[PDB]
Amino acid sequence: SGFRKMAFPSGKVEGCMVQVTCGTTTLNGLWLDDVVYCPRHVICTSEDMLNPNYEDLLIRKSNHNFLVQAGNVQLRVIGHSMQNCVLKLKVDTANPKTPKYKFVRIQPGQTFSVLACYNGSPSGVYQCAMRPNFTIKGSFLNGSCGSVGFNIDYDCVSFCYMHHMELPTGVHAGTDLEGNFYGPFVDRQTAQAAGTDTTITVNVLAWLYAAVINGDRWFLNRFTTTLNDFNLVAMKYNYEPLTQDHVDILGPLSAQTGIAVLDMCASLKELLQNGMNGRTILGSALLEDEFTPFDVVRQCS
Amino acid sequence: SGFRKMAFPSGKVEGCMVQVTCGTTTLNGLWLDDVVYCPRHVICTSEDMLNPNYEDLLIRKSNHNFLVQAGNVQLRVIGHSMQNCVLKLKVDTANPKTPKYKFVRIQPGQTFSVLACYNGSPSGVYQCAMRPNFTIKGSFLNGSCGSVGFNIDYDCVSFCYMHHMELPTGVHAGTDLEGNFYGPFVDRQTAQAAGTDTTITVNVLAWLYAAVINGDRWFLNRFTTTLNDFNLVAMKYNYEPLTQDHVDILGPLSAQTGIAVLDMCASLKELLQNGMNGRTILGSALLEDEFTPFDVVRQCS
Ligand SMILES: *[C@@](O)(C(N)=O)[C@H](C[C@H]1CCNC1=O)NC(=O)[C@@H]1[C@@H]2[C@H](CN1C(=O)[C@@H](NC(=O)NC(C)(C)C)C(C)(C)C)C2(C)C
Ligand SMILES: *[C@@](O)(C(N)=O)[C@H](C[C@H]1CCNC1=O)NC(=O)[C@@H]1[C@@H]2[C@H](CN1C(=O)[C@@H](NC(=O)NC(C)(C)C)C(C)(C)C)C2(C)C
Ligand SMILES: [Cl-]
Ligand SMILES: [Cl-]
Ligand code: NA
Ligand code: NA
Ligand code: NA
Ligand code: NA
Repeated sequence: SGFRKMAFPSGKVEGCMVQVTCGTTTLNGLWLDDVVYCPRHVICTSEDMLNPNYEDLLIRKSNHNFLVQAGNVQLRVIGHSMQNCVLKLKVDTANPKTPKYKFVRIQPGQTFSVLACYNGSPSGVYQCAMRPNFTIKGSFLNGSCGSVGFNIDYDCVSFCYMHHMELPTGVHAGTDLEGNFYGPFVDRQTAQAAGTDTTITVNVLAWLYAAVINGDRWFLNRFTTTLNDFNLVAMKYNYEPLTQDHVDILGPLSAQTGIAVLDMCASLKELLQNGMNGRTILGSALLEDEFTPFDVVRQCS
Repeated sequence: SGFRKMAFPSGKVEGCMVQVTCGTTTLNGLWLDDVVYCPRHVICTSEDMLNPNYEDLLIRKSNHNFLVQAGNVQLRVIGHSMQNCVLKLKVDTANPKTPKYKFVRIQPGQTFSVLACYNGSPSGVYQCAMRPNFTIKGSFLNGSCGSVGFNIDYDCVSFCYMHHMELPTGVHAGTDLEGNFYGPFVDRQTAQAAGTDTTITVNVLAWLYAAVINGDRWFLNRFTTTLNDFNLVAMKYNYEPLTQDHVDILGPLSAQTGIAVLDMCASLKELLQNGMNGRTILGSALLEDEFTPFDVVRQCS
């Protein structure tokens, strides 16, 4: 049946993206009800961003400084406030294409679909994990700020990410829709380091079930281990500790394949000590850690 | 700025997906104007599919055998015809969410976004290449038939794939919207083999430019080669021959990075003869061949 990195359909989110412009600076906004959310550095010049004072910059702006465009339709801004690092523009018209939506803050390890946008126009959609060090390995050009990360539960859009900035080596940082950064980052153009990144162990295990579901069985061994013995080896290879909550959450996949989680931990223990000896798993020469159990159940059922 | 496998936003296509049911058998349809396109084996029982006679099966059906559902709204079928392996249901209502659309037949090597659907409901979106042997490495469960492949040019949806069936090892086959199979395949449940798959050389080269754009330079060498010398080595590793049309098409990327195509061919020649000596390129331990030049320009500009 096959296994691909797969994103949520982007339609409901597409109908929310607008272009916010303040002077020269123009980026993307999320239009929900009568509010446009965007990163607050839309009110900066290239120089302000080297060491901004957003409060100072925003007092100086009036409602009229803000050009919001939804297609060929302008939008009268009739208010503005700043929630942490996001800007909130009250507008005369409520968005008729506003879906049921929630704002959530995701945990490191959870995945989400990025709708990458330029000039308030949907360009493309891909899947990302929130890394342990609170970065994402996205793909963002200049103009992509405002682009959002989301998940869908049935009809409800769970917005969890808005893109702000890029760190050394094409890794990325942003906020929830409360305007709170993920990780210890600030919307200021000064040297900031990420913190070492770990491998999301529960996610690798989820992917090995995907592999088995799909007929890749070669790594399966006749052993189990204890959580304790497994975590002593994993710690050495910079894998996250596997908790009992991780085991419980892997339950469905264990049930779908009839392979106990501690048997699959036996397989992973061996792959870390020996590598793959020139062997692939779902076509990858590396262990893949950006598929959650919830992603695997979804796509393999 | 980063480099991810990225799909077109799926909104315009989302508004076209319906559920077609004939007896027990129910799959997805594409609703465009007053026509619903779906795979023709919707009129089969599990047993008919072992050796169908579609003409015989379809004569027996009347317009009323066909249940088309668009949300909670049924749709009066008022006609039916069969174009090769696709079924065309004329319906009383033209789809108001019908985008500008084209039907195109893609070449092996070209990429497209799959909108994977179950019960006429968009489930997820991913990117695929048409392989040299006219298969795709998709992810499709039972119920996914009718799901479509597309590209977007500005406002125009270029529909090129409709999913029919799965071959040995989670590879997939389908038709254009004329109902013509890609590859030598038939919509019948009997043993069929794929034909050996080659590596899309021009696509690997496109991806190496992506790598260089993104700061992965380690494989860059001080050599050029001739097309001829390169194709003599590539032929041995089951890489497609690189044509002058391939070189011409790589032009923009060569221009964006100031690396001649025959210099990058010098790099690739070395990677095939030596492998990567435990080195990654954009995080991959393998050479990636499912990004077209047109995909790389897009995402790296
Ligand atoms: C901005 O949001 C936009 N309108 O697109 C933009 C996003 C993209 C620029 C290129 N890649 C992107 O992700 N964000 C910025 O330009 C932010 C903005 C100003 C600097 N900045 C950056 O992303 C810089 N990174 C940076 O300073 N990194 C450190 C690790 C902090 C040194 C830049 C050098 C431009 C990529 C703020 C307000 C942070
Ligand atoms: C069908 O379109 C649907 N309603 O979902 C379905 C698609 C998915 C089944 C599982 N994976 C899919 O991609 N297609 C079929 O069931 C088609 C259908 C009947 C058999 N068939 C298959 O895909 C089979 N493959 C097959 O027979 N492969 C050979 C190489 C030809 C032996 C099956 C064994 C069910 C996966 C036709 C009309 C071909
Ligand atoms: Cl993928
Ligand atoms: Cl990817
Ligand atoms: Na103000
Ligand atoms: Na105000
Ligand atoms: Na008939
Ligand atoms: Na008829």
